[PDB]
Amino acid sequence: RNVYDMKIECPHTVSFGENSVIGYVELPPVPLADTAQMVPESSCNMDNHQSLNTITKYTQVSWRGKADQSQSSQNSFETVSTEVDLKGTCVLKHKMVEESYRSRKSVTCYDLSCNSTYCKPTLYMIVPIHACNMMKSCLIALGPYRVQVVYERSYCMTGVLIEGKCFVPDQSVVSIIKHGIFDIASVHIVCFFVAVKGNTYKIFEQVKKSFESTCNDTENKVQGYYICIVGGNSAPIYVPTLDDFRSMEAFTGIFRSPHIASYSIVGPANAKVPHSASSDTLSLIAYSGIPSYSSLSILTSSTEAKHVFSPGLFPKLNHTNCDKSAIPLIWTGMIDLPGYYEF
Ligand SMILES: *[C@@H]1O[C@H](CO)[C@@H](O[C@@H]2O[C@H](CO)[C@@H](O)[C@H](O)[C@H]2NC(C)=O)[C@H](O)[C@H]1NC(C)=O
Ligand SMILES: *[C@@H]1O[C@H](CO)[C@@H](O[C@@H]2O[C@H](CO)[C@@H](O)[C@H](O)[C@H]2NC(C)=O)[C@H](O)[C@H]1NC(C)=O
Repeated sequence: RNVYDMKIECPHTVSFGENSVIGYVELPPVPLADTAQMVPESSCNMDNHQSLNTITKYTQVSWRGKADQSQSSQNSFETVSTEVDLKGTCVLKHKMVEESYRSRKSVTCYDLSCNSTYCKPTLYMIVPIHACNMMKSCLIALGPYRVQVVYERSYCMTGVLIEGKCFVPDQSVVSIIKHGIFDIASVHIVCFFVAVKGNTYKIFEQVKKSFESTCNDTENKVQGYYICIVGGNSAPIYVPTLDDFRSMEAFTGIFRSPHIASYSIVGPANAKVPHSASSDTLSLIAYSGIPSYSSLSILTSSTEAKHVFSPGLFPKLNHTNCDKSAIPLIWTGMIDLPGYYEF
């Protein structure tokens, strides 16, 4: 009946009110044409001011969408770039997550993974921990879908459920213990790029230092930082944060691992981002098959963020060359953390 579930797992105890719980749900594909009207409509806050139903201007990059009979030849494919307004995608404003801890309002938004004709939205809710004591369930409409959100009492008292076990990651590295009593586990993390200019937000200076990649003109590159939640329940992590062990494992994860096969690679493609650029500013790879990985990224070589939506293409997310690259808007992965299992 086009009804899907989203679970908010409220822990029994957390240390700080500045702590977000993450819910998400991957939804079935919709026609690409329908994305232009998609916007989450949530009953989850008492005041129905849904701050992220703001417009972000994207450059939508597309290719023919159909491969010829010459798979072996790797002629590139011409792209079309169009300016489009998308509402409700996970473009977090600077300080929005922090402000939620005081307003107690949750943030609702979606990622898109698309081939040339269909898009799978992944709906996220970022819930400030104090709202677990105010809410039991609510409803989000997105396109044809109705998502019933449920605030559940978690299985774990305080940690992260990892294979039926409750792992509690250490919060800090105040004391280094040479022969410790502890475990290491691989914990899921989600990171969102927050676009904001300033002299501390020159993330590509840190990309240059950490990965000895080839980036001249690091002064012309996108400015901002990633904000991440670990284990679906944590205080936010700001990435990069030098002299912070977990920020730096996520930083490595974002820039080294942004990702029978369900898709097939068709050929290279280059695009103008934004539509009016005098030459191509982004490299991509056209693919065919099931929508695979996020279609949302941010252009590397513009200090003011140029958001890119590239249905049916993989943007170049590899920063060896830096020119004509992009970064992920939403990155998901695993990082290893020390901690211990509850018992
Ligand atoms: C980013 O692209 C570079 C360039 O192809 C990749 O670096 C190559 O990696 C292979 C092994 O995977 C080496 O044999 C080459 O010598 C490398 N080329 C260089 C350093 O110029 C790199 O693997 C890509 N990054 C990711 C994460 O896949
Ligand atoms: C683009 O992606 C869509 C969505 O995955 C593909 O359409 C689905 O194809 C699967 C498997 O072939 C079918 O089981 C579904 O019925 C299709 N979904 C819909 C909504 O029709 C489609 O094949 C992809 N297009 C190309 C050219 O690969």
